[PDB]
Amino acid sequence: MLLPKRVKYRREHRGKMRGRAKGGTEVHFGEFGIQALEASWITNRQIEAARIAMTRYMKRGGKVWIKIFPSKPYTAKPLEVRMGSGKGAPEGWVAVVKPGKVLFEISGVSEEVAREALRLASHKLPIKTKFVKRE
Amino acid sequence: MITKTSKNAARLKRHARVRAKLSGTAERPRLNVFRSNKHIYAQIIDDVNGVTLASASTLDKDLNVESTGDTSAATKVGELVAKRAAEKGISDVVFDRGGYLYHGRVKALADAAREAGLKF
Amino acid sequence: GVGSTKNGRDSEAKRLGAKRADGQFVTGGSILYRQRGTKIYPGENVGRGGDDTLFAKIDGTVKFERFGRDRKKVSVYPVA
Amino acid sequence: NRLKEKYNKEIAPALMTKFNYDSVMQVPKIEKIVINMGVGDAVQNAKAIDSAVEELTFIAGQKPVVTRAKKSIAGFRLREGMPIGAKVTLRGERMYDFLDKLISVSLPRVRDFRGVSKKSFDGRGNYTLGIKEQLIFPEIDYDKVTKVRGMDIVIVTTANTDEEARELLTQVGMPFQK
Amino acid sequence: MRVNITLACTECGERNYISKKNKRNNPDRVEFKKYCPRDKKSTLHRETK
Amino acid sequence: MKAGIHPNFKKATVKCACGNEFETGSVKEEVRVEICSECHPFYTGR
RNA sequence: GGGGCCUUAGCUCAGGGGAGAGCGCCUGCUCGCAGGAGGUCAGCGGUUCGAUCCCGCUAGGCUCCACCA
RNA sequence: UGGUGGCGAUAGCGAAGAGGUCACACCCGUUCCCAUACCGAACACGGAAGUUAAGCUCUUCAGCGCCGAUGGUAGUCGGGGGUUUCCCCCUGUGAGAGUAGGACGCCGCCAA
RNA sequence: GGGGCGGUCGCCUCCUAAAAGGUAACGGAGGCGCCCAAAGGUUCCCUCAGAAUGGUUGGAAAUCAUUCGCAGAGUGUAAAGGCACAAGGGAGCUUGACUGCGAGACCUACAAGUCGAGCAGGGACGAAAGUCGGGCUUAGUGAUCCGGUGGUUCCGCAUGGA
RNA sequence: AGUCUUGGAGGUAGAGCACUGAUUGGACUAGGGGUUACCGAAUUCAGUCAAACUCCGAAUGCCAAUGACU
Ligand SMILES: [K+]
Ligand SMILES: [K+]
Ligand SMILES: [Mg+2]
Ligand SMILES: [Mg+2]
Ligand SMILES: [Mg+2]
Ligand SMILES: [Mg+2]
Ligand SMILES: [Mg+2]
Ligand SMILES: [Mg+2]
Ligand SMILES: [Mg+2]
Ligand SMILES: [Mg+2]
Ligand SMILES: [Zn+2]
Ligand SMILES: [Zn+2]
Repeated sequence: MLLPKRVKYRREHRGKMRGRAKGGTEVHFGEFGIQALEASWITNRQIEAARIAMTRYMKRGGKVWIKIFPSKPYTAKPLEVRMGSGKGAPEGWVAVVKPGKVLFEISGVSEEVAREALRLASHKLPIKTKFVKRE
Repeated sequence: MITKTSKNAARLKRHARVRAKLSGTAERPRLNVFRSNKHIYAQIIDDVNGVTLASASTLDKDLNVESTGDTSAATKVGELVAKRAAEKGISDVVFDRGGYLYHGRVKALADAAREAGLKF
Repeated sequence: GVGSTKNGRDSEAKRLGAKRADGQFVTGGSILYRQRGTKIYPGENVGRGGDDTLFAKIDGTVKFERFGRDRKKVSVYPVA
Repeated sequence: NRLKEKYNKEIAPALMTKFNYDSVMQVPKIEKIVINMGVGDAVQNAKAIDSAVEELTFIAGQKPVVTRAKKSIAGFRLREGMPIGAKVTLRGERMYDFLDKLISVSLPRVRDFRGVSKKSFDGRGNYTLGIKEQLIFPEIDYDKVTKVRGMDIVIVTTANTDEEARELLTQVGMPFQK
Repeated sequence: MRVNITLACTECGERNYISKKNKRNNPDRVEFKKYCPRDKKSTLHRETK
Repeated sequence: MKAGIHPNFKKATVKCACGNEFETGSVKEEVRVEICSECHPFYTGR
């Protein structure tokens, strides 16, 4: 499960997800990849589920680059409390994904295997995606 | 291997520190002093325009001595710069010691300028 | 039941920054810029106070100017 | 000074011929010698500094500066500013006198002296010599010494390479290990 | 700890100045030459007893 | 040289037990040395 | 769940400058003696040249609250 | 050539050469003025035995640093629309990055 | 975000704060209720962290030496803005950590708070120019009433005193 | 007062990685472990990200000035 070794601030603002991805819009490292069509928070739990899904399908037979890192903390208040009395405790970790961001990249397998591996991963994620290739 | 900066480079750093405060107006121009290994020089400078109004040196022909670059030579320049400045119409000045210590040759030029008309 | 926050403090805002415009006439003593440190330097006929306040020494026109590469200065020039 | 005459008359021409220097001003010379004694036991005894200053005064013929700690370091029980050693700089005449004495008198008195290391150059023509015992200097009276102390002698040259500096020091008479 | 002091002009006696000192650092009565407005000159002022 | 902190540097005659005398700068006027560069077993190669 | 107080050797306890008593245990001894063993100073990261000591979190335990409908 | 200013490193760093008689240096003295938490290193005061090696000055270079458009794009004032954590359209405005290119100094004053 | 209980209450710094200023919440982070007789003033001089290479003790880390080195240090202390013609480091002499003030500004409901050239008195340092009314800047504080102490060409209940 | 024109203060949007944090893969290894890529910090090449990061940096808004038109 991915998380930062440490953070400067444990409680950050949620921020906003306007615009397309700043960088990582092309398949850089690998041969194939999966590109976000929609903005979302991707939790570290979703990344791990997506990672294991694609990795298991390939049968140790190819390399995976996770292009997103869940750096941003999110908080939650305890169950059944009123509003106020300070910000909630840190719960988990999210990567902020905007449209265009390549999430995972694969190499060392065929397009047929890569397509199916990345399909299986796509079903673990809360966003619409498309399969992409290096140009 | 020792590597060491020039004495002029260290002096220019000291001279910058002097010039941070001190500067020459048209009323009260800057009596700059450059001394060398062999010679000593003096310029009365107006910094707002950037013009040397008057000047004197050991390279001038009135100063005729073999021992240039000593205290006795500096007194002769300090007299000449001040008397030439009086013709131009310069009374008040600011002494720019030029990064050098106010001592010996540089002091002797200043003292001779004070003796021979100029007011600082 | 609920906990509490350890935060909730702030100091009074100090109203820093420019107090006269470029091109504006100012009387001698007019504060031109309030600041911590020297975000802007004292230019011609401008003093720097004990708390880094820039103020006009003369009556004249305020001019915020570039000072070398990175720095800025403010000057007051006599009207003529 | 004998070494200063030797330098001007024999060594400087020999170096000029050997390294084929364009001008006399390029010829490697000894610029200064710095002697150093790290008195890290001064943390225990302030008077240990006074002794080391006195001993180094006798050796160098010149009052040394007391070196102070530039940083606090818990492992050495040091606080910044604490007196922890002595250092002197010999230049001009006294430098040649000290060097002549070091080579001709002090170095031979080293117990089981094998010569000085050929490898203690810094890549920039400076030579560093560690001495284990101050008793090698004839100016040190044995009875007065409360504790045996070493010192570091740094010979600073104007040479650009270790070869040039090694040649200069060899011609001066520096007893290098075979 | 650090304490308030009053510096009195040793000529005329007038308590012209207040200041502070660390009493551990400066145990004895501090003395400073300061302008006395009565005498109209710099006089030696001393910490009051 | 500051007045009062430097030992008076004199020319000193160093007398070795082997009969070699050499002028060295020293705070002492005479230095007797049991072993010089000319008689040290290291330098004589024997 | 909220405040508060604790967590040092096997056990009980000393304490910004580098962790000690006494007991247990161990040694050899004529049932008291000599000497030894025993420490992530509860866990963590950071303030510091130094942290058992300050600082903020995190377990575990003890104490007190958890009320009006 | 030396001194001394102004101008955003377009002035810098680096590399490779060239040049000194005078001038500027390095340099050679420490007796004195003065000097170093120790040292004539430096700062001073004195000298001119010789050196362009270094500083300095002049040339060549775009390797690094710097300056830098045009176009496009992001964003966005104003006006609209939608499927509204956001997105789109229109008049206007318009980066950063990247790049063409620029640039190995430009303008004084005084003395020799 | 009912009240109780818990927490908080004034001041400083940052973020939220939407590129002037200002801007809320039991929003997110920290400091303060001092310290310094130099850690103040001035004059003169200076340059830092760390690394590489070499060194008897001595080691990764004490002390040298060399080269590299926009600051990767330092700035009494929180943070921000500043600072290497230094505001950082060193040394000499000092007490301007002055008295009377103050054109004019900033801030501001008021009360307060802030900056200030310049003038006079008498000084400190400096050859002079000049700088100095505490500290790189911004916290380190508390109205009135009442009472104490020192000073005083003021008043003093018939007058002189008190 | 509006608008045009002109000048200015300021660090948001965006962007960027020059600093501070976070962070992915390769290259190459101090060094520490099983003579070894056995694993490796820095370094180096590329790549991500930030309310309390900034080598940068708008639109707007703001403060003015000079006329003009209103
Ligand atoms: K409610
Ligand atoms: K001082
Ligand atoms: Mg604030
Ligand atoms: Mg102040
Ligand atoms: Mg309560
Ligand atoms: Mg705004
Ligand atoms: Mg604002
Ligand atoms: Mg009352
Ligand atoms: Mg009466
Ligand atoms: Mg943004
Ligand atoms: Zn008086
Ligand atoms: Zn002999």
